[PDB]
Amino acid sequence: AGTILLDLAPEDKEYQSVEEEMQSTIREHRDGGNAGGIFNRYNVIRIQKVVNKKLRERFCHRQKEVSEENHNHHNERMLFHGSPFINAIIHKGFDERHAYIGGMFGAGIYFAENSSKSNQYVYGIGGGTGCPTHKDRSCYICHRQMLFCRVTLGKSFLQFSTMKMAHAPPGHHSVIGRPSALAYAEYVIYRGEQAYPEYLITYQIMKPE
Ligand SMILES: Cn1cc(-c2ccc(-c3nc4c(CO)cccc4c(=O)[nH]3)cc2)cn1
Ligand SMILES: [Zn+2]
Repeated sequence: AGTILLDLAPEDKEYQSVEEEMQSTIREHRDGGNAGGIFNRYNVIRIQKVVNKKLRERFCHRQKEVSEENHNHHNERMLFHGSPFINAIIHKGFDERHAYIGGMFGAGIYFAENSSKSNQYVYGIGGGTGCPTHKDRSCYICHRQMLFCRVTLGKSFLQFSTMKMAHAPPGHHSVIGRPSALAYAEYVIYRGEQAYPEYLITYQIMKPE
């Protein structure tokens, strides 16, 4: 339950890399920016490493189970995640019982390779009502947050179109929605312990001008 957030220095290459994955994976979205807001760059305020003994225990236990079940290859990937429930994720860990039901691959926990895709879910599905303060889906004042996660993919099952499932197919540990049709790739897990909220990114979207 006890989380420790260690601040990474802007001069540390651990921090520089995380910002590089965030900034370099920004892509033009089909909604014209309705959910995330109009922007071309981020203003990264703080990058923190999330430390929780039990969450790391749950994840490492599962990683071992997935590894054994997939020829000793857990197939981990660092993907982004945006959710209005960041606080509960860093303290209580991801919970499949809070799976995005409305998803194209059903009730799973969704991650993106593109940071801009996760930014549309920072304030809820389709950006919700936006920032709690100024009710703006495009707010440039409020500090937003998202996670850059360690995700245990195991044997991924590739899909190209909407296929609703509750759990990953037999013999598989995850679903990947590939851009064929799809705008950007989306990664889906059906178990909370197959993701660890490694990095906590406090940032702002930048008003172009
Ligand atoms: C119960 N509840 C679940 C939610 C919530 C929270 C987060 C997401 C979510 N979805 C993503 C999708 C889905 O297309 C693709 C790619 C990335 C993401 C992502 O970072 N977060 C979805 C839903 C709200 N309330
Ligand atoms: Zn605001």
